[PDB]
Amino acid sequence: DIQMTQSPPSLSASLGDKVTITCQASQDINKYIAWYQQKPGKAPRQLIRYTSILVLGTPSRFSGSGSGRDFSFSISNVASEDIASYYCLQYGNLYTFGAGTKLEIKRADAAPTVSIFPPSTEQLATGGASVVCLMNNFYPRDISVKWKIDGTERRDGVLDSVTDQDSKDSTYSMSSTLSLTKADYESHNLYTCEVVHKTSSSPVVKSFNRNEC
Amino acid sequence: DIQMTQSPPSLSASLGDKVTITCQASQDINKYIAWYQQKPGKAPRQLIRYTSILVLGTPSRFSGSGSGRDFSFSISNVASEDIASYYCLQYGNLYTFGAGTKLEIKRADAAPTVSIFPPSTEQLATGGASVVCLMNNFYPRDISVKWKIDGTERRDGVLDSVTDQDSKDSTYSMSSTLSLTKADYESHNLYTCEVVHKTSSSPVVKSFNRNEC
Amino acid sequence: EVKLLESGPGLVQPSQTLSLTCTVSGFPLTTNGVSWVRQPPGKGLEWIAAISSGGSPYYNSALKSRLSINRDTSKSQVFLKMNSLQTEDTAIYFCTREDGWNYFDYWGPGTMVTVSSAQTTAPSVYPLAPGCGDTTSSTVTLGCLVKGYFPEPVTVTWNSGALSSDVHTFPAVLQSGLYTLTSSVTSSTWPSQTVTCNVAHPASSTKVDKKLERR
Amino acid sequence: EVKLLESGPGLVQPSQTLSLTCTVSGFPLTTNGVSWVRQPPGKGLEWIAAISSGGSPYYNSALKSRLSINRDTSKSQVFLKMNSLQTEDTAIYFCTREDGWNYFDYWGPGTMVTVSSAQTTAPSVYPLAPGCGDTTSSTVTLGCLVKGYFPEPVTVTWNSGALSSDVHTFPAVLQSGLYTLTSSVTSSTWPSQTVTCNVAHPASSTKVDKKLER
Repeated sequence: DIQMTQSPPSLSASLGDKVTITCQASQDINKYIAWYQQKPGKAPRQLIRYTSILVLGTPSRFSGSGSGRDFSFSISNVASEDIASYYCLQYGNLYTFGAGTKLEIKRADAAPTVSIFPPSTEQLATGGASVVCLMNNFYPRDISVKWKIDGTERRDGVLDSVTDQDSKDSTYSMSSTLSLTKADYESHNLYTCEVVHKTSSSPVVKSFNRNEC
Repeated sequence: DIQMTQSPPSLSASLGDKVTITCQASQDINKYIAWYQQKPGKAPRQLIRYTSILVLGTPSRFSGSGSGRDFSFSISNVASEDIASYYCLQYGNLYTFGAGTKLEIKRADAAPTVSIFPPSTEQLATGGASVVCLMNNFYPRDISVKWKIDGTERRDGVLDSVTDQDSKDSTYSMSSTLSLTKADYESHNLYTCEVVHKTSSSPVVKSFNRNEC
Repeated sequence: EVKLLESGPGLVQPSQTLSLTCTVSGFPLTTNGVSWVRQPPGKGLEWIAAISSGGSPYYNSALKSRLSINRDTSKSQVFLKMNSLQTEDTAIYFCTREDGWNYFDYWGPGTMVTVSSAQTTAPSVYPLAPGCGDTTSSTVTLGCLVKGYFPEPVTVTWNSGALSSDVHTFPAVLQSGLYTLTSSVTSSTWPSQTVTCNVAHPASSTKVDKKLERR
Repeated sequence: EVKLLESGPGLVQPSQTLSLTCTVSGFPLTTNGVSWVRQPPGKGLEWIAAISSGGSPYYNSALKSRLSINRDTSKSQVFLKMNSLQTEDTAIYFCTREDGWNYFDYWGPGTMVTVSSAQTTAPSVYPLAPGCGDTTSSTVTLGCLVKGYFPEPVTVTWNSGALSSDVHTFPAVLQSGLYTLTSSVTSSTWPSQTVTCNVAHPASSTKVDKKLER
């Protein structure tokens, strides 16, 4: 049972940089190591086999080196779509995967395009109310919540979700869901989302009526 | 006319190696050298023109280079699909093809799938008999195949034919056909193939009894 | 043309035993070994078991006891059976081929299996279009609230994978006992162009098609 | 749509002259040059003869004496004749174009011309099915034995094309003055679903279909 130890757990770089991850074997696996790239909700994609032979169709920007117990994997001139977790695999004596490495790209700075949604007619029908606020595509990933109904900041009913870094625009999106009683939703009128990025000299408050259809 | 000395005649390189096939003109041809690839039973495919100009279709891992009388073409990561033969062509004055170069790749050992087939009756109805033995998808190329009839090697009537390394899997395949008269055929009982390949230790025997068809 | 497909329950009870099936497609179990590899949610790949092209079973040393791998060479299937199931066991289970030269190149799409004594609850999907008076700004951000479902996972598409736009499908969040997740997309032909999310919940074998109306 | 096709008698008697034709397609011989290239079996390509866009001829110096190339710009074809052939002359003959900028980019399928005295012999396609006891693995190797024909080539397809994967068609070999070739293929749907080979030997107008029974 050979143990693989993958080194940088997280890599943050800039478009065009050359990144390098290494993996160490607890035992001499010779040259039986592979490298995989993995996007979310998808099956691992082998990029390299035998330390350095590139799986056909793999950009030549990717490469590997090593022998015995020491190996490395590099991406010279990283692109936005390389933003994926990566793993090494020894197949010299059975099989063992490294813990992986999440590669994050540092990009320009963008502000969150905040959106607001009042409970759907349909959901109010059955007596439930679910307010959702979406702050899509922004950088960096450090953003704030804050739900204000009629001035009061409610928190006993909110779930926040940050996505993974868009392998397209190197940004981050976030969702906040304020769920409450269709009877609680009616005791109030002012529904204010409002969030504060480090790109706005104040909060980007998005609010909705309550009334309307 | 002008002479094109190609080298090497054959090449057995490991997957992912960088291979270089060379041609030396006997006279200056300027940059008028073109390179071709030929897969079994097909017409020659042009990969590189004007010493280094990649004709569309040739993958980036291919490159042509050279100075006046010394030229060569290189494959940065020999892929299985690159298994084939290659020719340089000087079209500087008239035309000349180099002798060609056979590119075969090294692969992990692969034992053959042996299959034996008794003659058809439509053939026996003819007066003759052909028994076929198949050793498909193996590596290395070296393999011995003999016919044992009722415990006696039959050297006569055997026609062997090995395949050209499949660029699809770096393996070879072989066909053995033992022919005799139906007279001779029906006058015997046990037909054994017997394959000797380094992948066994013990020969691989595949037999059928005529008294059972 | 080679392929692999994993089959099995998205939710099993603790202590019970999990039986999964890897259906091989463009190659023979006779010259191709097959392996099982699991990946907890949000964590990394773990190789759990292997069966050679000769039928020899090999296992991860941390599971070598409650693990069995076998094959049915007449139907191209490899079975994985794991008992003494425990929470930590809930992951996506994948199967790969190994043909002795190529290793772990072809993978199934995998199956999320969840060990819990809970009961599978389908999701409740609600559309996400702007308030009744909030005017559109051309390109409109939309979504669907896929909530109150268990266990994971739940996938969602738009216009039947024909939109793809800026799909910001949001990581799920378990509240009390269920998950709630939101999937967002943008587009400007809507209102005019009908946008509708395609949610699917395997564990419950349910499929919902929520048409984001107008409002 | 740029294409070329070599055509002509594919069997010739030692010391006899061969007559071949190369027909051009999506381009004019009036603005294109055509060359003939031959390749013995197992050996390398050898350029011989060529005609310019002006219709001027050039031959391989070694073979000049026994070569003559010309064309019908009109009919868009290039003809080639070779004097007193000998065994070493058997090979496939390709015709390829020059044009002036891109040289020998487009080639034809090539035509096999065998210099022999043997007579043209249609083949005999026999099935290659397991049996007489034997095992079974749901995935089986099948094939056809195309045997005793002359000369080359013979073309073998399977199910006219249906998922023709795992098809090992072995290079023909001469045994007792005749060619024998074997085509393999693996099934998992046989015998329930049919697998039959489509063997064609032009040199005798043989176009037969042999089902793989059992």
